[PDB]
Amino acid sequence: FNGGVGRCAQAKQWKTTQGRWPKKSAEFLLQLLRNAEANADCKGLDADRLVVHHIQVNRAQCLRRRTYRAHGRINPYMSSPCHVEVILTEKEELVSKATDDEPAKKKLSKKKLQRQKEKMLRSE
Amino acid sequence: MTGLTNRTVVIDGRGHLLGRLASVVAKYLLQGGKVAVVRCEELNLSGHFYRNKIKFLAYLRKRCNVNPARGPFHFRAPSRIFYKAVRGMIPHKTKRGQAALARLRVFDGIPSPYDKRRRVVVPIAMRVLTLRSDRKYCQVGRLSHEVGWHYQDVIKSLERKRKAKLRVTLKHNRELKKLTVKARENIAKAAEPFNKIIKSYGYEV
Amino acid sequence: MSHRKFSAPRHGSMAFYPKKRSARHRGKVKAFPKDDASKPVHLTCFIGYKAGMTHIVREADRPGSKINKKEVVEAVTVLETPPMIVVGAVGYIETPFGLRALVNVWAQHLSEECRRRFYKNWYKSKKKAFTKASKKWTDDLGKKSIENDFRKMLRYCKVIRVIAHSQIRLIKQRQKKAHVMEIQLNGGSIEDKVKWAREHLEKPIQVSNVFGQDEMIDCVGVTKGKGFKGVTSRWHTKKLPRKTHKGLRKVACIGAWHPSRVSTTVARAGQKGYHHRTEINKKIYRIGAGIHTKDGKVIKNNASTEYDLTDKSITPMGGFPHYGEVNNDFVMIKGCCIGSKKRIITLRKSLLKHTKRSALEQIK
RNA sequence: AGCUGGUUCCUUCCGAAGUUUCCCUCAGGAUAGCUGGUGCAUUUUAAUAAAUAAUCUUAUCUGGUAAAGCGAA
RNA sequence: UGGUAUGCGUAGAAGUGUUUGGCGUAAGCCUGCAUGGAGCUGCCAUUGGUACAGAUCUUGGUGGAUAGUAGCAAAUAAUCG
RNA sequence: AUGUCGGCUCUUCCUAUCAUUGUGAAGCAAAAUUCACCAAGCGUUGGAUUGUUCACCCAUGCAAGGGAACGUGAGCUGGGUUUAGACCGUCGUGAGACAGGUUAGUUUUACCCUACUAAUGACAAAACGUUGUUGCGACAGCAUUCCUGCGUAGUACGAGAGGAACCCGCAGGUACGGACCAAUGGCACAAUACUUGUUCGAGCGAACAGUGGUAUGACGCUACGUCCGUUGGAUUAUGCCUGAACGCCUCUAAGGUCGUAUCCGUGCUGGACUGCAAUGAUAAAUAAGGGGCAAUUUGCAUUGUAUGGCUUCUAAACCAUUUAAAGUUUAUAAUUUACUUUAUAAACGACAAUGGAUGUGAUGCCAAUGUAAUUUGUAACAUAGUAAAUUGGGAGGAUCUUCGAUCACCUGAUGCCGCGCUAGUUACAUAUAAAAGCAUUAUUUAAUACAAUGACAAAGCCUAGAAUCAAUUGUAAACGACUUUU
Repeated sequence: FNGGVGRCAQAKQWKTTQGRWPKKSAEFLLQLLRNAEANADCKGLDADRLVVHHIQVNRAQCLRRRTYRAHGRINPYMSSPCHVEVILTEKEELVSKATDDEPAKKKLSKKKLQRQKEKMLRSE
Repeated sequence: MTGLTNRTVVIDGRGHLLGRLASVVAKYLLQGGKVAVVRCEELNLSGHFYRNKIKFLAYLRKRCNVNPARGPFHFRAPSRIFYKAVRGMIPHKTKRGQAALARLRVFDGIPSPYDKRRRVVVPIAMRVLTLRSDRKYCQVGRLSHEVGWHYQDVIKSLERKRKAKLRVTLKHNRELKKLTVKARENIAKAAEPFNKIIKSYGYEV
Repeated sequence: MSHRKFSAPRHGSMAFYPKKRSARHRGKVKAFPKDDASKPVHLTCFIGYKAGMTHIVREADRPGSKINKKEVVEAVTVLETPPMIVVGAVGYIETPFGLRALVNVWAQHLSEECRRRFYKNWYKSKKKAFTKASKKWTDDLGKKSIENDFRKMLRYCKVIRVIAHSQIRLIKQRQKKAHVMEIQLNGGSIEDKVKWAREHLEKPIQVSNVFGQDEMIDCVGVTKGKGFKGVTSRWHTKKLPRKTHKGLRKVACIGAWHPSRVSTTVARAGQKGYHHRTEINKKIYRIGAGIHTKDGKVIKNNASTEYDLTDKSITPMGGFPHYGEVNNDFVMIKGCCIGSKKRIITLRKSLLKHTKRSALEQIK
């Protein structure tokens, strides 16, 4: 939601020219992080290993005002409430897992493996 | 190198007519022959020095007035003039054509590893064969310097330096070539493993 | 199609556009007086700093001017030119694409303000540039690195330039950021150019060697940057008469329905100032000796003429405004030089031999 | 409202006209011509020609243009 | 809507989301899967307020402009705390 | 609903060129002007009146050429034209008309997109990361203009009257453009003083009069102030050589010379966002390890090559050219740095040949004496005849290039693994090969070979950055950014 956001030096950490400090938004995300941590202690989840793995913010139903404008025009002035969503998770150890290989039978195929190995010299 | 046939064909731009060479090269790039063209200052274009000078001057008149940096690049170098001639003959607006341009390398005054390489002739491109007797012709490097090519002076020194390394290698090559033919000839008759294959070939080598 | 009807002179020359803010304060020469074999093995240029402007008086000679035997009072510039330290040598080969540097070779000891350039955060920096390159000098020398690099430069390199470095500490400008330039050695013989450079490592070269009183010099600076400004100030378009609805200081007419096209050539609001510019044929009044001190404490007679006798120095009462202790070797230049207060300007040898008899006057 | 705008699924097959006349007609109709559909009567032009329709040719008429004429009106 | 398949159906109807599978030149159809909760459909005839993209269409909703660009600037205008 | 005309402002081009450059004509003697050419690079103005382009005048300057985008109303103005008020002449019964005069009469919107002007900048691409510093110059734009005085000059030239303000050379200014603020000038620090009105009891010193007024007025900005604006080639116009057509002759047909304010570079300006080069440090610090040479080396993996060893491949390599009798060479006799130069004799006499290979340092597909989706192993003869390793020193090379703290060559020394041997002819033995298949191509392979890349745990070498943000400068600026900083 880039424009007409001017520019801040301090977003060069994130490699992007355009930064803002939007204080009210940051406070509400803070509250809900602390709620989730409080919930985490109740479940007996490890405090150190909490990483945020999901935040999803979606738009809530607008509250309606209307301001009254030049030449008897009325045009809406609307507030934007949010649906904020957060999920915290514990840091997991590297999960691998394994799959098959349903390969070869045949005419040149039996003769592939078996000749190439058996009566074939394998140079180092 | 590795190709359908040779991935590098080093082509001598000497005594080639500019559009004749450009068109045959354009075909070769589309075919996947990946060619390098060297000595584009030695490249010739028919029509008197003066006639070419005025033709080439007509484009710089062409200039995108609003921002001329969107506007037509009037490529001074003989290598880049060759490059423009090939590029126009190729559909360079397509991604196929981009591949084909990348297959092409263009150098004025044969550098790096290309000098111990043989500069192949394209005989259709040859000016001496195709062009009629007593017809005056222009040399592209002369034309280049008029339209503002800085490096006419520069390449001439670099070419002379190259020619000198190319002279000493030639001299030793010719000396070596004598001594290789005697070393075949003297062992040849002296048993028969050279008499067997040469005279059973017996063609004319 | 109405004409201009009165044919007018196009406000603002197209040959300084497109007016974008300057990248490098260390002015990049576009041009050097070749290397005409025979002559000195001296640096074409020096980096100086503006100390400002003094005002001066001299008798003017030129045959047949009627400025003859009458004094003329002339605007002045005063540039702080403290002896540049040669710290390196670069040699360039002409290739058909352009001049390519092969080699930069460095003085064993690079002295802090010469290192400061390489760093934008000095107090967090470990200062470890150039530890390992100075360690070339510990080992074997030119049999593994240093003279092998220099030899390569002798072998081909058609043009040799010397990396020369400002003593900013001598100027009480709070910068500390001494400024790097490459300066072409005009010197007859390529081989001699490198050799004088090897010798010149960690050695200072004074202003006096390259330059002489009443020599023609070019002064090359970035200009005064002065904001986003109005169309009227920038391109020198005539201010629309006061009857103008909603904003008198524009350019009225971009142009013409056909072509459907804003031309560049139309006076627009965009950067007026911060531009590299070379102005050429600025004469030397004086090369001023900063000198100093045996037991009798000099800085005496820097503002001195044979006619004044009155000691002191070029320093105006209350040290030059914004700049100003000005303790040093100076080049006093004939009066208006490109570049603001506290700025880097490179002083240069004139490209060509001025028969323009106002200089060759030896003025006193 | 003879005007302007819009008119709601598809496929198949055939397929126009801006012309005639009259009209306060001439931004429109009616009317004729062109169009489709519905078929009907007979096929030697039809179901397992000695009857034509309309294009050449031929035979038989017409014409005042091109050209020619002005020492033909 | 008349008739009918002794039609289907809360053991999941209709509705609807749907890289389920397929049919038809198409109009369009069926089916799977998920959601669902109370009713519904095919065929033959029978009637229409019968199928939409538009009409400076209507009515409701929603974007880009723009999480912010216009601006929220006249009467100085606060401020310590 | 495509915003009339002019004037203000601002753009670029065009010539059919008035001036300026370089030139050809002249019934051009000089001066002067006229004609025509290459030429639009550079000028072409300040006013009175008109709404006026147009027009008409005045004044200067050598000269006050003409056109195109009915340019240009979210640029202005709204003056003429062309609304609603209005007056008058004419006409009309009247209303009302008039393309007839006259007067007053709302110029709305950009914050989108593009263009443009300025301002930040990411990713990857990787003909070899990061980051910083330093550079190149592709490409685009492009600019200096004109006069006068002195001088050539009372001369050339002219019977005279007059008369080259004429290039060399010299000084100044003009017009244009770009800088710079020292002086000089301009502005106000609401600085300092003074002053009025009011208020703080008076006083000091202030406050209020939305900067109270007034005089002066700095850091700073900025003028009308001052300073600075390069130099060649190509060649047009054109004047010309040599010389045929046309025995001759001729600036032209061939060949050849000089030659523009042109053009294009030099120069001047942006700087290819990452097009490219050079160079530096190359981390993270140890209870750690991290990166680096990794081009590496191993299990193993990925991918290309050749794909049935291999049914491939090649950065030595047919010159140095005017060029269509132009020309590639050898040898003898001379000559040279140069297949250069000279005389004799020949020769591939743009043939067919030749153009693939002489694979032109005689490659391959060979080694393999069974040549292969096994490798051949082992014996003799005689001829031709092969070589494996290491270290030191002296000099040399690099044009967008696969490692310029790299790769050679030569010369000397050290010793001894004898590791390989090949071709020819000939002996001895054998696995693959018998891939079922009579239709063997079909879904169409890979042991191996070579080249690159990888990285799980591990292994074998080396080395110990900074950038950006905060804070900071003012040389910088709307904000990023720039320049400084600890």
